[PDB]
Amino acid sequence: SGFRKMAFPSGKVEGCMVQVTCGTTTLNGLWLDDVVYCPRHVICTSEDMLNPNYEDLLIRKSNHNFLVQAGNVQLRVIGHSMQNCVLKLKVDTANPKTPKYKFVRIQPGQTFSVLACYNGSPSGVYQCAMRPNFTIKGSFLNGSCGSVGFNIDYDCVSFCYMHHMELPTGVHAGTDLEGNFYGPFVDRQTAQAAGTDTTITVNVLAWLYAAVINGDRWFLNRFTTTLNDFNLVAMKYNYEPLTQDHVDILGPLSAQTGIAVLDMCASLKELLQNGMNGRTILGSALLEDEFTPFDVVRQCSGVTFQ
Amino acid sequence: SGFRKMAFPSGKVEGCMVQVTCGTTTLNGLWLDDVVYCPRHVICTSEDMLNPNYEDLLIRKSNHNFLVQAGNVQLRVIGHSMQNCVLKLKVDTANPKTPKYKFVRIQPGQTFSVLACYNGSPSGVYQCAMRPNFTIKGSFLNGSCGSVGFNIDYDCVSFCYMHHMELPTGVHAGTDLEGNFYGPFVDRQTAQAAGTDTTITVNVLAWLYAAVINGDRWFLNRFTTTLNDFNLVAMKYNYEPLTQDHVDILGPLSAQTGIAVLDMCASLKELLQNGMNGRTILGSALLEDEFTPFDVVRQCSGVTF
Ligand SMILES: CC[C@H]1CN(c2cncc3ccccc23)C(=O)[C@@]12CN(S(=O)(=O)CC1(C#N)CC1)Cc1ccc(Cl)cc12
Ligand SMILES: CC[C@H]1CN(c2cncc3ccccc23)C(=O)[C@@]12CN(S(=O)(=O)CC1(C#N)CC1)Cc1ccc(Cl)cc12
Ligand SMILES: [Cl-]
Repeated sequence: SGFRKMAFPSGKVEGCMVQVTCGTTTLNGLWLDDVVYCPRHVICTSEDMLNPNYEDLLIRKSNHNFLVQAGNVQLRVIGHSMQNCVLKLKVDTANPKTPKYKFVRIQPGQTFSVLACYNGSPSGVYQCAMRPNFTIKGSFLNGSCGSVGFNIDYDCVSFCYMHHMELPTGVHAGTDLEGNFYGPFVDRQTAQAAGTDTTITVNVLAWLYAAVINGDRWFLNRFTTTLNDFNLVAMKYNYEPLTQDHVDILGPLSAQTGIAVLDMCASLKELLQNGMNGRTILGSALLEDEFTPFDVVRQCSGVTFQ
Repeated sequence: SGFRKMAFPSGKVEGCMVQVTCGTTTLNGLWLDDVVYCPRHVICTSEDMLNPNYEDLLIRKSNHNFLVQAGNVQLRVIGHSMQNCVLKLKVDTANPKTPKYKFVRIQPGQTFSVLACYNGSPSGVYQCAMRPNFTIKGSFLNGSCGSVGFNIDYDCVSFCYMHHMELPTGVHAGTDLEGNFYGPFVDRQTAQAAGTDTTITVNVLAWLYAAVINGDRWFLNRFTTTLNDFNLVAMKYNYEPLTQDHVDILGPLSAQTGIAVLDMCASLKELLQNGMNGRTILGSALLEDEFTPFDVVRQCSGVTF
């Protein structure tokens, strides 16, 4: 029993974190095999960030201008290249701790673990979600760029995020491991702001199913709804539209609890209208949206507390 | 910016988890040097759990009755002993991944990371606190016994909890690594319940400081209070009494924000008496009490391991 915001064990990723230095800038890098991946903005000054010409800044750099430190060992850079917004530094040593891995680009609503790092040293691990506005609500200080997000379904690490920037509202932006930003963001200090964010409806429904599995049903009601009427109501509370894909994805949680997806949608419509009236759901007074259907199945018992 | 429930990196602990089997029971063990630590209830059957005589059950066991598996390797047990509610299995191989470590017993209000494990394989990591009633609000299913809680200081892992049991209210109970239970619990299938819990006041104050550091200031006010008047309010809302030690501990946060501890106590008093009025603090509609003053300082400073 119980339900917590649970991150994947970070050991496989800790063994890949290194420090990358270029001039007076130091940030984190991810060392997989003989390549170190890091944000290309490591080659910029503060002044460069207004209108950086990355190709022009990079052509003036040699391999020996990049210092890579893994623990207390200095790695030798033997090649460099830029791929989108990521710098790839070829090193003379393959990481002996390289786990089995993949690079995966995720969609809004998907969750992942973040291993926050400073100076190539891991400091903490936490769970987060890619928001519908393509930002993440992380916890990152200056020096955390290059920290990565990942999932570890089975013994394979799927890297999905590399940290690049903090927006004026205190939320965060970054790229996949091929250097493509999530969202319309750029690694340039422009007028960039997070777009209006919305609640991840499919995740709130998954978390309501988690509460039922854990033994709570106070929020259920005798009503159902059509998908269209549910969406008309949801959008009035800044909730994302629920699609037929989301209904299909909720199928196994619907079967384990005996509550049809549209029946759970009617419960969510009522909670949006009434609030909780002094009650909590899984120890929260707000409707939680950073647990996916997959996360609930991963954590919860396969047996409902009826 | 940002404030999350953050756990310590779990790698040093992952390298210590093993599976321990005795008969038809399988649970997790902690392998440090040549000893594997696990709950002594691994030697019990379902019927034995009803009223176990652990010394009598243990004397009938040989070393070869314990199967220890580390990854895909079978470790050979060469000795066994009991220390309080923990079984110590001496093995023929020292763990090559043993980190620098200590066994520490924590006090209520202190937080730690839990590495949830099943069949000797780590599944997830989360943060929690030792409640004033000595239970933890964990997330554990059957097979999680032997999972451990810990903190890290530089390169040293301080192991503080080993999981043993789930109570009827869905909360959890366990021991330190010397096998002493936190709370008035016993390792037997008998009627046991979590006592009435209280809110960890010093931790709520620490989290209010974290909200100020992050830009949430709406709850601040011009008022102050005495420690005695604050405690008269706190007792009425099932909050733990705030001591001069707690005030001293909040000093490094009181100086970094310019808000005196008793000034923040006056904000907490008004929050208790009036509520949040539709507002949230760090994305929460409840007053969060599972961040210690040290956790706030560490997350707002970037301490590494
Ligand atoms: C090039 C250095 C990075 C570092 N950084 C940060 C990353 N994570 C956490 C941080 C927390 C504190 C301060 C910096 C943080 C960034 O946002 C920087 C620096 N900033 S900044 O200082 O204006 C950012 C900010 C605002 N608004 C003050 C928060 C411009 C910029 C523009 C594009 C990109 Cl891709 C990165 C960056
Ligand atoms: C001997 C097996 C352990 C396993 N366990 C569990 C540990 N964590 C999470 C679990 C979640 C699901 C079921 C078991 C859980 C326990 O609480 C057991 C089994 N239980 S029980 O099944 O009656 C407990 C319960 C209640 N109330 C139904 C939850 C008796 C008992 C008594 C003393 C001790 Cl030290 C341990 C235990
Ligand atoms: Cl995805």
